[PDB]
Amino acid sequence: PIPTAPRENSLMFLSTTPDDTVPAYGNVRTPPVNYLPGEITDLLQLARIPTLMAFGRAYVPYVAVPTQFDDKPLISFPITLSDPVYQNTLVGAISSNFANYRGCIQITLTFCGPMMARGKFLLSYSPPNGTQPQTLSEAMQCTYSIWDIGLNSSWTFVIPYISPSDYRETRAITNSVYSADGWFSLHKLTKITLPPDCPQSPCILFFASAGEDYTLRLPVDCNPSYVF
Amino acid sequence: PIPTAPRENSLMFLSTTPDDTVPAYGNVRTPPVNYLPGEITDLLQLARIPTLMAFGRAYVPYVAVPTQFDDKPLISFPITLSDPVYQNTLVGAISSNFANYRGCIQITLTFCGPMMARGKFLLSYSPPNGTQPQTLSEAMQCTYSIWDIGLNSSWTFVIPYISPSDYRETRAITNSVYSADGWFSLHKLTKITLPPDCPQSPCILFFASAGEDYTLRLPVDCNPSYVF
Amino acid sequence: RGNNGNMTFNYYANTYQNSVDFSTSGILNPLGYLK
Amino acid sequence: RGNNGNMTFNYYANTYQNSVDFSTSGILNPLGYLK
Amino acid sequence: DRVTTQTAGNTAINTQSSLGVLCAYVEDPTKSDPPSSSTDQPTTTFTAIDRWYTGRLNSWTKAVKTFSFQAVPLPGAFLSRQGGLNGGAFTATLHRHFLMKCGWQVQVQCNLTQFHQGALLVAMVPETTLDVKEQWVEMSDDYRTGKNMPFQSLGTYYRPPNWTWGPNFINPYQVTVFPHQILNARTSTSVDINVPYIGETPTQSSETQNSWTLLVMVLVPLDYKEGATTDPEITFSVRPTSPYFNGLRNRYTT
Amino acid sequence: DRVTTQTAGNTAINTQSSLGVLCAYVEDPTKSDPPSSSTDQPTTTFTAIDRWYTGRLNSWTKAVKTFSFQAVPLPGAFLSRQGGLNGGAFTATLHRHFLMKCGWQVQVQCNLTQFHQGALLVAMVPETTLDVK
Amino acid sequence: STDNAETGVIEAGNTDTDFSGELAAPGSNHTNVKFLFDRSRLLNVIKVLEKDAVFPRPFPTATGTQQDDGYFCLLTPRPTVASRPATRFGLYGVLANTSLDFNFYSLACFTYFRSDLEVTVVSLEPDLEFAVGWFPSGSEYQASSFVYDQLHVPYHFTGRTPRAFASKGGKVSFVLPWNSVSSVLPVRWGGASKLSSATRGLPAHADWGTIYAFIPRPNEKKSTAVKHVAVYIRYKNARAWCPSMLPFRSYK
Amino acid sequence: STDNAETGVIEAGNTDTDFSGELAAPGSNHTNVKFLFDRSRLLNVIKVLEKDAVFPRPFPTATGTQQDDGYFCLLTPRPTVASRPATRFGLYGVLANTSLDFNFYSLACFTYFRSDLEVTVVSLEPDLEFAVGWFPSGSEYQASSFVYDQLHVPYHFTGRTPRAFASKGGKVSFVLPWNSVSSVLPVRWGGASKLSSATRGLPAHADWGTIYAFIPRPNEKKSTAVKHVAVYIRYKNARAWCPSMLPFRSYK
Repeated sequence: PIPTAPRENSLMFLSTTPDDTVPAYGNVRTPPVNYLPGEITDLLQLARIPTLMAFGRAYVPYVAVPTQFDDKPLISFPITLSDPVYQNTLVGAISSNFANYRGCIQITLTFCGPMMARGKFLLSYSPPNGTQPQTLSEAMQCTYSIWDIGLNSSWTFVIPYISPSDYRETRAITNSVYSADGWFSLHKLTKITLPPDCPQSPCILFFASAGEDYTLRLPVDCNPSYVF
Repeated sequence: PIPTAPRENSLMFLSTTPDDTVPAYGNVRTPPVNYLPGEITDLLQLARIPTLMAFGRAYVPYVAVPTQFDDKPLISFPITLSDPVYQNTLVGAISSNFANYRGCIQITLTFCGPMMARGKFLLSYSPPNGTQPQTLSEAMQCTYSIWDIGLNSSWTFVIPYISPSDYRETRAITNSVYSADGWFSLHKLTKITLPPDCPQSPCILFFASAGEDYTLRLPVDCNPSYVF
Repeated sequence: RGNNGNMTFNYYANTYQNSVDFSTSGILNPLGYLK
Repeated sequence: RGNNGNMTFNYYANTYQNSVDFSTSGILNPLGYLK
Repeated sequence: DRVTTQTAGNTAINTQSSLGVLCAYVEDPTKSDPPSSSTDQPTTTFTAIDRWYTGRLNSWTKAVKTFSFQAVPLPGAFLSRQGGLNGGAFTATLHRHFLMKCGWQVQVQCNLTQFHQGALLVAMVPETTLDVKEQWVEMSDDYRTGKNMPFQSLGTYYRPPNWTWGPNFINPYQVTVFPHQILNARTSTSVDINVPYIGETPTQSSETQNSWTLLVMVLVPLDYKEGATTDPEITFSVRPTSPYFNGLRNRYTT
Repeated sequence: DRVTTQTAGNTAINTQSSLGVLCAYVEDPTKSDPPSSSTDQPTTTFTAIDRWYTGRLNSWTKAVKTFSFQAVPLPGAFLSRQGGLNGGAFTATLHRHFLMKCGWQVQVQCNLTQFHQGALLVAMVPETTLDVK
Repeated sequence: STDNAETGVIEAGNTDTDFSGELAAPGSNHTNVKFLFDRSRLLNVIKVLEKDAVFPRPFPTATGTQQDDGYFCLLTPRPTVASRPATRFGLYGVLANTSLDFNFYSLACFTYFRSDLEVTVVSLEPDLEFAVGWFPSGSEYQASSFVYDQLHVPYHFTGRTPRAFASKGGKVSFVLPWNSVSSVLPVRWGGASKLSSATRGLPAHADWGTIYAFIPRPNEKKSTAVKHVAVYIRYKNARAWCPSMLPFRSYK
Repeated sequence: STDNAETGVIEAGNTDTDFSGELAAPGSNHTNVKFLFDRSRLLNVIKVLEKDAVFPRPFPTATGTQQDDGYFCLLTPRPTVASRPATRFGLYGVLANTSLDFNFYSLACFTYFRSDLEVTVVSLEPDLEFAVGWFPSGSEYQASSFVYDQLHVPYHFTGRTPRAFASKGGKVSFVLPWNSVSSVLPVRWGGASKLSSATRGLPAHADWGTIYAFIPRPNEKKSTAVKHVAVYIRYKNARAWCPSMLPFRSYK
């Protein structure tokens, strides 16, 4: 007999022990699954797949561009992965089941107007300031890129990972700088020039994918509110 | 199954077991701390930093030197690390959280009079006698050093480790020879000669550091009286 | 290897502990190719 | 090594038991230098 | 010897009673690295900010008691222009960057005479809130205990507790654990301290951080026979060593 | 082809109808030397000013006649903020320095359509006083 | 950068694609399918058999049928109802026992799934000595009793399948293989399990089996107070195929 | 010996520097930071959840807010109040739960600190079968309940975070990593965690997380007597930076 000393946490069920348990019904040969393609190894393979965002004008995956508009962002949503423009993206839904993120959010646009439409947009990203930038001059002073409408119908804006910490909180409980990372804003630089007999107010279809250096950490309990 | 025999102290929480416990939330990569300088490895790195003593004349880090004084020590405090002249030194505060000390207490002075002041002081240390030595003749017969006031404005008196035991108690509960190690006393040998138009009663600013062979042993529970 | 911190010793065999398929005799790839 | 009397055997890995930093790719020194 | 001139950019400051520069915690605290928490290219040092910035500090009189201190935040004195300390192009770079990471290099000048006595404790103190709510702040029992440090009010739901302690206390007897030099009236007219960047993160916000606070504390009160120069003026010179500005945006508005 | 993006600092401007950059008088007009009339160390380019500054200009209508021009001084439009042209840290560096020596690089955007006609002459004109009343 | 989303493939870019930046160093790998699903979660709370059961009769069940409900846990992350597989998930005649794995479907962004199942059965009653039976996928519950010394002992004390006996206040934990005849579990399914009169989207044998808890005393020692027990499951060596959707988070 | 203290550096001398003597042989090394902090001590006494909680609302909290107090232990040596980080430490409307590590700050002569935390939860009640939850730094408590067989079971029985179940009369002990987003813990702090309307000296996420103890029975089995539990913490692999002060021992 080997003298052992069992610890204080004996006979304890911890739900996430990194360890196996006793086989009750072993020696079972499963049917092979070598016929199935598309095996997922990591869930960041699917956060990198761009999915539609949602925008309150009945929520809408796109943004219509009105022919007369002020010196405001045409759409502007905060860089917080708990914001409802991210609830039904595979980035913001997989990230809502974790506790940290690290890396670049990627916003892809798709101009869904006619082919005869031209126009330029200023895609800006502001780090968290005291006040959200609204003027085209204030959005010019941030991280921006001008997208020309032409033969190619997309522009993948990559939101930089600007953070005081190596990880950021993926849920703004208390709305601090460790969870809210500023604002993305779409201004129209030059107005959209259409010929006669073309539809007014074209639509920019938004996407939200993960960058190639996007990372998630600390799996948390789910929100079961989808099933209610 | 391995036959073990668990001992009499099974399922016991001992607060200072030299042993680990079960990881609940392992595989966590912390942010690196290679950017921070000044890493403390041992707390005797900080006991060797000289900090101010305190002297009852509203307690005062220094000792004023009156122009007429008797054949007494100008200040004299016992060599006991629980004495209130040591409560707010980093020696006497770190040592109050242990149970033994071994090595040399170091008293540094700093003459904070004018540059025109001269004078000599007799810095004496008595081993524990039946009666504390008061006369300059009695302080001369002990361990002493004469400090001349001049261009250099300090004198680091190193109190020797004279002890019947290899360790000494750092708290005089019962005031024995294993805890109280005699007296340090500052006499003025020759009076301070000032020119006209110089301030009377200059000040000797005291310090208390640890020697290079100072050692502490047996960590004890704190005194929580600072928070009351 | 999953949520398994054991690096030392597996008591049961791989056919008892796990369930292996029968035979019929880092780098994360894309899930769609443009050809 | 801290308050650790174990010299023989660590059951869990160093990444499970401890928490190691990530990479970005006796003699007690003084805490202040006079230069 | 004791005569050193420290050139930094277009600025050279002199002392003829130099005690040697107290380098903090390392040999060269100017050696610094870019932060690992920011992927953008940082703004390193340039010759318009690689210089000394000289501000005044309040005069030291006979009425100033023992342990009565006076605190200068870094870079908090560049924002509020404490003591006429206009930061020039350093503050102009700091209001436009979200994070900032630098060590400092200070020199506090205070010329006494051979007929004066007294001592000042010029120290660089990490992570204190001594600028938060006289010419000199008095060492009361609230400062010694941290009892008066800023706090969130618990509201009317809670019984308001007897606040008795805070970790941003000042033990006035242990201020020589910091990178310090004593400005004795009989040894020197100025002291030099060089500190590196420290912080809880590899870089900290420009508008909020107080990773270093310059602390000038009276250890021995000023005394002189009358006819001598009354109330000598304390001044300080601050040089940022290796700044790594990050997060360029518009100038800071509240 | 005609699709070029010109990155400068944190600024990238795009065109899909590029005619090629008209370099003036030399192959690389960006190659420049420090002035010989100043003994101090000059302030060369840094990444906060090595960028494009976009300002508006007044609209072009049918009522605008032939040879009717519109002038933008350099660096005079950075001082007065002509057309909303805030110069950022370039104007902030320019107000603090007595002398300044740079070449420029301009791009004037004006999108017409295939049903429009007309022509603009965008030119860099040396040493004129066309901003003065 | 200039792209076309109508391609159907968009490359995941970084900061250095358009702007001046760099790659973030990859910190963790917690999105690993074999790691992220390898943790216990509450599947179902079933009741403890004090006598032999009558397994619930198939749908549609008419009134007056004396059967035993809320006793069997059909081990699936899919919606179950009345210890049988469901397609719609419902909540609140007889109140039917419904279960759904809330943690699974919020991260079941895939179509097919296969793992070994680690079942842990935790008592929800003070100091209960219970016993857990199990019978595989496509098998059925043995429902009668045999008399041992004038004591009706049910046939779910014996069998060639696992019966795990707990101590008083102890727990039960054992890992189960992928025992189903299907190669993988359909998280989403579009077919039918029969040629005639079948329900669409309802797989026949997508489960690791069925468990039930019982009290290890004969039927004469049946009490009156109903005893409940909780079922925790862990997916060991989880593999996922064919990327798919996550449920619609509403905006109201 | 002849020195200058205005230098700021004073060399630690021995008996042989001025007098005739020698060096004492170095006996121990108990002032080692990794050793001296690697021992358990009582952090806080919190109460045990018998139902689902409502986490305390942020400061300032007004009257009439139905929340649940004294239930959550914010794992920090810094002063906490009402399970939230504080700057001032207070003691004695609702009496707010304050905690401070008395053993830490009497030896926290440094500015920054980082360790792995070993939490031990000891019951202060006779023969208690409790259960300890934990959620990381910068995370939040999940506060609702789900009905399993007409029994409200709270959502702090499940999750992807540790829930350690004790035996009846047993204890709970597990080590936690440095999970915070900060590189080190500020023992003393001078900054603010927000740009606008923030408190000076109050770090946002300087903790190893928050624990809470709960009874592993549903909300209908809620008792009346309030059950207390004690929280012991040990700093594993403790590292300290930037020497600083120790608190003012008064002379009265």
